[PDB]
Amino acid sequence: VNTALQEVLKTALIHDGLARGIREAAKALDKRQAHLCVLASNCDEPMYVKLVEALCAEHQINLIKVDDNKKLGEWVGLCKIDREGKPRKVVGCSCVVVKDYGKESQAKDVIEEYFKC
Amino acid sequence: KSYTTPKKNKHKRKKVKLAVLKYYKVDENGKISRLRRECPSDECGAGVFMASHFDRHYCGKCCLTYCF
Repeated sequence: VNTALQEVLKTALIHDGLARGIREAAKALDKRQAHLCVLASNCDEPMYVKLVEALCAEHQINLIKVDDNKKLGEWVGLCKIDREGKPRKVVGCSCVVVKDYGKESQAKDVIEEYFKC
Repeated sequence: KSYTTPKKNKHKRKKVKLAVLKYYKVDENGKISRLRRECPSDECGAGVFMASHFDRHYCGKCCLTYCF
């Protein structure tokens, strides 16, 4: 669920196993070293939505939908300025391709059985 | 120091709007199409791509320039 996504993004942040952005994320997806994929839908996407769905609909690739770019951008740790409470300005990240090495969590297991269901 | 000779400028680099979405072509069917070329070297397996010039195709870092 969303707190499981928050935990796996924090684990990827502290273990540096993450590919933020879109260009190196597409590099990682065409590199075939991918485990999970996320997307914030209903944004200003005239064609990026169909590009990213035809990209993520290849093989072994999962999906998690977020309401806006501002929330997963906070979970990935993109822009952290003035961290004493609320941040100053956080820019939204579109998609995240994540490598998982420290896969020891109950949240990982419940999100994995959410993908498999 | 302002001298009577004209002053040169550093190269400003022109900003492209969503170039990666121009490489992969998405039609109405379940297929993915590659417009420009790919990379054949052992350093970059399938990741980076080549330039679409009018008389050659230039690699990003491997310098495999193939001219027609």
